[PDB]
Amino acid sequence: MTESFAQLFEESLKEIETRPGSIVRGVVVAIDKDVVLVDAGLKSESAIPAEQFKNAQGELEIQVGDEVDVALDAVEDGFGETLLSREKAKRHE
RNA sequence: CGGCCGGGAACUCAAAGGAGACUGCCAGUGAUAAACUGGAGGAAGGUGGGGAUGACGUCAAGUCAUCAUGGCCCUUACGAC
Ligand SMILES: [Mg+2]
Ligand SMILES: [Mg+2]
Ligand SMILES: [Mg+2]
Ligand SMILES: [Mg+2]
Ligand SMILES: [Mg+2]
Repeated sequence: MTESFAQLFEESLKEIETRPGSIVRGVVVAIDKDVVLVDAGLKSESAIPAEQFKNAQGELEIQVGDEVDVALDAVEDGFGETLLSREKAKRHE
């Protein structure tokens, strides 16, 4: 039963959403003082700067393993990076 | 009325050996950086101040009168009193 990658990939493509600007969920893989690694699972676990996750008091409410929601800008950048933005989701909200 | 004189190892000082200051800490900037700026502490803060220390080479630079030395010249003389 060599399940064809064609139909498996079709299943995957209907499983997710790929368009610029789309608000998509993600898993926060790691948190650092500088950037936060998030994963929407497209081509690369992206990294978003820290201030995008800070409140008026400059607090990183977000923790590791939390499911956050960021706006995908481009699925790729020429540098092998998915580009995600939290501030865009903030504007949407 | 003078450390002067008993006296004391407190203090200056005399040298000898050590401690200390390294962006070490904090904040911001910065390119997830090197570094920079500011602040605290500190006697001292960013090489703390100063000195000694002069790479490969250039100027056929200077010195045959410090010295040494290749050559050339004088030897009753350019030597010596
Ligand atoms: Mg200072
Ligand atoms: Mg030196
Ligand atoms: Mg000459
Ligand atoms: Mg000269
Ligand atoms: Mg001359």
